[PDB]
Order: sequence, then structure tokens, then C-alpha cells
Amino acid sequence: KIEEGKLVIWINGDKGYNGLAEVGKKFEKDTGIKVTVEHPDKLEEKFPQVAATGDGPDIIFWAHDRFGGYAQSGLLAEITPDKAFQDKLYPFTWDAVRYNGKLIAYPIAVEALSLIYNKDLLPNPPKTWEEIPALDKELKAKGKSALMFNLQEPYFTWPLIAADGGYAFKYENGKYDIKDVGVDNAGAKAGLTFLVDLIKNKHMNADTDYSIAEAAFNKGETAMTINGPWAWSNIDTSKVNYGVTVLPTFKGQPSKPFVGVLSAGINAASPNKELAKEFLENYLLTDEGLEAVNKDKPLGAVALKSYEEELAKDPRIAATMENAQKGEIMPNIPQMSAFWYAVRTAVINAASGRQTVDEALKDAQT
Amino acid sequence: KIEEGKLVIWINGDKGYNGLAEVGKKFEKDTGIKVTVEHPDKLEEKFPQVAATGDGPDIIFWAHDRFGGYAQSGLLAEITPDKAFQDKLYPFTWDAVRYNGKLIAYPIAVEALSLIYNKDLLPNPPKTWEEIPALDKELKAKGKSALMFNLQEPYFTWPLIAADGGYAFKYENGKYDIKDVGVDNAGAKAGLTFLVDLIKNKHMNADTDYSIAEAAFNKGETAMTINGPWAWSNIDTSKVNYGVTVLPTFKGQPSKPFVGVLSAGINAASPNKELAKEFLENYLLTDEGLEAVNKDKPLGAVALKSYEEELAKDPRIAATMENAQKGEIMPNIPQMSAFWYAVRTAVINAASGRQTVDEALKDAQT
Amino acid sequence: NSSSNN
Amino acid sequence: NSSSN
Repeated sequence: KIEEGKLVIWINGDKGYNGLAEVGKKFEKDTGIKVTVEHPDKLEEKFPQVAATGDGPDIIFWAHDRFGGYAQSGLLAEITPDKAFQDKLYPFTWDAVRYNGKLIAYPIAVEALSLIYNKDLLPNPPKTWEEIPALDKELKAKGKSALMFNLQEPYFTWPLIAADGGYAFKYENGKYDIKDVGVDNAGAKAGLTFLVDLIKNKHMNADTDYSIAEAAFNKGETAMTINGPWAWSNIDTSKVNYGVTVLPTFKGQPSKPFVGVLSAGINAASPNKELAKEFLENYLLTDEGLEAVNKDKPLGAVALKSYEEELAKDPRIAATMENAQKGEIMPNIPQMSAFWYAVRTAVINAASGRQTVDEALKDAQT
Repeated sequence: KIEEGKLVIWINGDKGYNGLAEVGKKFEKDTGIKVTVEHPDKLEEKFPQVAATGDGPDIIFWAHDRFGGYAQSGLLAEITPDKAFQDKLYPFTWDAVRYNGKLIAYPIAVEALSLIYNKDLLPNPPKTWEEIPALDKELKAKGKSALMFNLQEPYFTWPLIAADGGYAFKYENGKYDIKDVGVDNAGAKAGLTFLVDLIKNKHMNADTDYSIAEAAFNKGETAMTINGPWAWSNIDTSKVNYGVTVLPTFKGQPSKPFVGVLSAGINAASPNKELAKEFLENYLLTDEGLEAVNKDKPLGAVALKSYEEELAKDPRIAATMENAQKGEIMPNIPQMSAFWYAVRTAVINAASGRQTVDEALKDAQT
Repeated sequence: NSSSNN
Repeated sequence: NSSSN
């Protein structure tokens, strides 16, 4: 079972886990309590299983959309910081981690995807998606591609699908209607159709994943990519002269990425709940704590007001916020996992030609 | 009368109120509300008068001993910081502001008197009180005096009274017994008698007060004084080469100063309670907040672990901690006001010869 | 699929 | 006097 007297933390391998480990080391030096940070694969899927038996990490980090499902299963401890502490973070970030009237995690950062481009290959990035095919043709004649991003995770294609009207669950009367989905409406069909056509016209490969896309952009093989703040560190190391800006528009409409609030939840079966709260409230959610993680891998716009003010000057953060505002905060309801799996299958099947765009989305709707 | 959307703060004039005002400006630029810091005379006695009706500050600063009385009178708002925030301060500081099982203030700093001496007049400070008379005679021949401290406030003489056995209220059965006062036992009589004799033999004047003592030491006229950390700022300006060390012993026993925890209470009649808690919790009780106050006038040892870590390196702070460990934390019971008034009268009357030590202490006991 | 299982 | 109000 979970050992008492130590803290085990899980966070995605793409995030600044080494920076988080430094915060853990400071905690141990001050309290004598050991902190172990790990970054398992598919941790958001592994947590429910291990936490079910009553095991798993003391703290789990992930975008808030997965937390509602965890709470419904009773896998998360309710957190109750005093109102004063709550005032140190933006009000909307707390709403993102509120389920059935109870807070179920500590918000850490607001993540939104942006268009990242190579200034040496494209000084002026396209304002619309409709311009990409012509731009790719031109660049292809030069041995390069216009755009490459992860097509295996729906998170990355969603901004285009939602651009012309696609949506997950209809929100009415103050609640999400699970039975009213917008993944197969006119707008969603138009968006995925455009993406599939880009593939059919050899402007993108249906097998492109995170690693492939990252390598391509960092090696200067593609003029643009779509990714989040965490990716900036690797790009800085590649020394590519890049810019981060607003995603291209589709049919005159801005792209609408699903906005995630990176959050830290506490395992309901943990015998170290108060220790976890002290680590999160007194060490991580401080300017110095977030800086340590951010220095490792950019968190993007943080939930902590005091630190966000310091990151506001960064043009890359301004672009992140601009895209976030054009998109929408993800719901945290339990049905989100079904939604994500459904869209993932639809995109992969349509992109690979296993199904027509219309039928792939019709099935995602169901 | 009172004003909403504003914070009025009261703190003693010898503390770093200008530094506190800087923290106030920080709060104003983030919340929009103006913070006014004032330092009225005898604020600890005016507070209960104005707070009892419709007036008074939103926040009041003073050593914790006076807060029990205020709470009993219903003049203070109950404080309920989450356990995580509580862990940022030392446990004993919270106990100092706990009354009837409820927290009624935010602890700020731990105050203890130390012996301050001029190295150019006395390279090696006396280890015992009994050595002072001979030391004074030697200095008197050079136009100087050995010791001068505020005799008008019993706080300054208490370390001597308690050295050989004197005490305020006996603690037993989990509570202070108000029917067992020790201000007139053998130890207390011996201590005050020594002070009365020092005066009779012209080794100190019975009219010496805070101003007189401070000017004498800062002008290099007296070799020693007894004061708190707040006084170090004025001495630094005087360029006097001073040291801060353990108080002299009496009858082979160490002097036992009453330890005060500078605390911040919120007026029960304040319409800005949440704002006040945010100011104290989020702005003052931070490394930067305490540092701003400390820079103006030293706070001495602080309740905040993170900042104390940085101050513990100061030899003057080490001396403060040593005297505090040899002393005792003040009770916060309602009877403290009467106790202080009673001993103040006894010391002044006995020192000036207007009352015998035995009758003075007997009356104070009653 | 998005609207399935309760 | 110490035990008073």
C-alpha cells in the first residue's frame, strides 16, 4: 500500500518533472519528508486502476478534464483551503477543479495550444488554415513542409474541428447535456474534412505523431507545428528561431482549442493527505516553486496571480492566453474520457481512410 | 465612523510601521483598497475602548498577552487558517494566540529582551547582576554609567523579578490559576530589592524611562541597556559598537524575561474581515512582507519558518532566542491587564521609595 | 460513442 | 491586585 511518511508524485514526462523534483528536495530538507517524483506512461489511465485498490501515488498531476471521473469514483480527497489561500489563484482556475460543489484538486497552470513557427522558413505565418495547402506546395519544392503536428491525440486536432462550430457537450441550464453532442455537426464535419483533404493532397501524413512532429520542427524540416508551452524548452535547445502566435482561422473563424488547467489531486487512499496539502500549498504554489518547474519546462500561464504577473511580459505567454481566450475551458465531467476516446478513434480512422469523415464523426457522436 | 473597502491598522510606534505601510501599498495595488497604518500612543488600552462600541482599526498589532482579554470581551474575530498555512509557522506561536480553543490572531514575531552593551565602554559584558554596582562605580569616575533601562514599564524589570523565583500566575491542571500569584514570593522580593538597592546607592535613577535610556546608550553615555530587537535600528544609526548578549544572572540563576509573540488581530466589528485575513496571510506572512517590516525596525525572531531560517544566522537573533528560552511565554488570560498594571505600580513605587518592597509586592499580589 | 454508458 | 479585572 501507499507508505506513510513519504510523498509519491505522478506527472507527465513532457512536463518539468525534474524541476518539480527540486521542489520536492526543498520540502525534504525542511521537513525531513522524502518526495519521489515519477512520470509513468499513460498515468491518467493508470491512476484509476491503482487508486481503485487503494494504491497509487499520493499526488497526481494532469489537466482538470480527467478529475471529475476520478472524483465520481471517489478516488480524490476533497481539499478545503481557506478563502485567503484561494484568493492567491485566479477564480476560474478553482472552478475548473470544482466537482459537485467541492474542490477536488489544486490548480497549477492554464494550458492552451498555439501555432509555433520557424521565422527563418516563414517570416509571416498564415492567418488562415486555407492558406496552408499553397504554402506547403511552395515549401515542398524547397524540400520542406508547411505544418506538422501530432495527429494521434485529438487534443491537437480539436482546435480545427471546433473552429467552425464543433463542440463536445451542450451546456444548458447550468449543466452539460451528455446526450447533446456536437462532434458530428456541420462545423465539425467541415474541420475534419479539411484536415483529411490536407492528407489526401500530401500536405500531411496520417501517421504523424508527437515525436515525429517535434523532431521535424526542431530540426528545421517543417515551418510550423502546434503544441503547448512545455514544448518550448526543447525548441530553445534546438536553437531554432521560433515565434508563438494565434492559431490560424478556419472559414473566417478562429481555432478553438480545449483549454486545460494542469491540476494536482490528492489520492483519497493516501495516508499523507495533510503532507500533500502542505507540499502543494506551501512549496509548489509559490513564486519560487513554480519557477523551479517552469525553468525545466514552461508551464504556460500559471494559476498563481503573483507569478503570472511575472510571465505576462513574455510574448509566448501572451499568445498562449490569446488562444486560450478563443477556445474554451474543458468540462471536468466523467463523460470526458468517453468523448476523448470517441474523437481519437474518429480522427485516426478518417485520417487513415478507414472511414469517411462523416461516418467516423457519426460514430463519435454515438 | 468605520469604513468598508479599507484597512486601518494599528501598531506600536517603536515597531517598523513604515515598513508595514510598504506592504500595505503592495496590497493596495493588487486589490485596489487603501491600507492606512497608524501608531497611536497606548494603543493596547485605546483598542478595547473604541472596539467596544462602533470604532477602532480593522487590524491591531500587539504582543499576544493582551489578546485574551480582547477575545473574552468579544472584540476579536475568530481566525481559521487551513492546517497547511498553520504549518508555515512554529506551533508554539499559534498556541500563544489560542483562546478558549480558538485562534484569535496571526502570530508575527517572537520578542525577548536582551542585554545590549557598548563594546567601547565594556568590552566584556557582566555575567551577573551583582557585578553591576562595582562596574558602575568604575564608570562613574569616567563620567559614564553602567546601566540604564526603562523602569516605568514592568516588562523591563520582570526578567530580574522572575530570575530567583518570581512568577505571575502558577500553571497547573492545564490552566493558569488566578488564585496563585507569585509576585510576592521570596524570589520576587529578592529581585526587586536588588533593583531598589541599586537605585538607593545611586547606580540608577528611579525616573529613567524608555527615552532617557535610549538616548543615554545611543549617545555612548551608559555602558549597557535592556531592550528588544526593535531598538537595534536606532543603535545602528548611532554607529555605537554594540553587542547583544544573554541577560545577567541573579543569585546564580538566569534572568527570565516574559516572551511576547507580536500578533495581528482582526476587529470583530470590522466589515473587511476577509480582506484583513488576505493581507495578513498572503502579504505580511511572507519572506518579502516580513523583510519589509524587518528592514525598518528589526522584528527579532519571526514566527514564519522560512524567514526565521534566514535570520537565525544573525548573532543578535541567537542572543534573542537564548534569552527567550531562559524566559517564559506570557499567558494570554484576561487577568494579564490587571497583572501588568499591578506590577507597574509596585515597581515604580518601590524603586522611588514611595512604598516598601514588601508592601508594594503584597498589594500587587492582591 | 460520446453519448454512451449512462 | 493581580487577580482582578
